[PDB]
This record gives sequence, structure tokens and C-alpha cells, in this order.
Amino acid sequence: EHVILLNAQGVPTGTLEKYAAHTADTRLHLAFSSWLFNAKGQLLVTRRALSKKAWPGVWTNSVCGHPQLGESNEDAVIRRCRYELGVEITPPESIYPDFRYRATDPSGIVENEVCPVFAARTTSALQINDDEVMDYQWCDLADVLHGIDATPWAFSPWMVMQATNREARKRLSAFT
Ligand SMILES: CN(C)CCOP(=O)(O)OP(=O)(O)O
Ligand SMILES: [Mg+2]
Ligand SMILES: [Mn+2]
Repeated sequence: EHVILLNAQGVPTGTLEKYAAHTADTRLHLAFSSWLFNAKGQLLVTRRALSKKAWPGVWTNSVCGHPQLGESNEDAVIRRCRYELGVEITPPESIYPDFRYRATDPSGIVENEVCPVFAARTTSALQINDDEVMDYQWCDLADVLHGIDATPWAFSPWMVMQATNREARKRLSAFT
């Protein structure tokens, strides 16, 4: 696996091996986030495994990852859902296409990402890959946005920043 590197204008400049790309000074690169919802409209919140290099053991939105050369964002969403969660989904929908953030984890690993955000509904049962996910919960969207506004440090920085965008929050609601 790799990440697709980008310049300040969002123009691909090459690739780097995924694990090696995330450091104390992570170069800007291509990622996605997806918010997964069940038939009942409940959001899937996941706790990343303790083995993840960046933000291990951290509560976060359903599935995030890094698109590869030649892959659309939406196919990246699909592949990681199957890979991390064992689960089929409806076509991912755009929720926040221009999200970009940079952040430092407790051990000082930076994420530096142009990170389009998607939403989808699950269409099969989860089958959890515990190399990726250590814990999950189905819940009410509004409950999660209240935890986020009250205790942001309890969640991943990209989750909080995503959910705190006025329009992104309004689209996630409408989605449910
Ligand atoms: C929002 N960022 C973190 C994009 C995806 O992050 P992960 O750390 O889940 O990446 P991957 O599943 O590719 O290891
Ligand atoms: Mg992931
Ligand atoms: Mn990254």
C-alpha cells in the first residue's frame, strides 16, 4: 500500500509507502472518511485497533483509509468496508468533498490529508477484522454529535472536525 502525495494546490506529486508516509512530519496526501449507517439509521462508531500506527485505541467514524493509484475515492470506501468490517454498502455519497486537515497524535504521528468524506448504508452483517477495529457501537447520530461537541478529545481529530463543519453536519443528518 501507498498514499498519493499532493501539493498545496491538491495536485498529485507522486506516492509513498503508506506506513512510512506517516511520521512526525507527514506530507500532504490523499485519504477518505466514510460514515456508515444501518437500516435503523444508526451510525457505526469504531475504535481503531491498538496496533494502528496513528491514533491507536481511538474512537472514530466508521471507516477511513487511503485511496491507491487508479482507484476512485468511492471504490476505496467499498474496499476498506470489506477489508475492515466485512461489510457490504450502498454507493458512497459525498458529504464533505473539500475536507483537509493536519493533526498530531499522542505519540506525535501526524496525519496531513486532503480527506473527502462519504456516507453509506450497510447492507450485510459486520464481520469485524480485529487488526483494524477493537470495538464498535451502533448509535444515534445526535448522541454522537453531542459527545463530539462536549468531549472532542474523546474522538479522532478528523471525526470532530468533520462533524463540526456546519454543512457536513447538516448532510449527515439528512442522510439518516
Ligand atoms: C482520516 N485518515 C486517518 C484516513 C484513513 O486513516 P487510517 O489510519 O484508517 O488508514 P488505513 O486504513 O489505510 O491504515
Ligand atoms: Mg482505516
Ligand atoms: Mn494518512
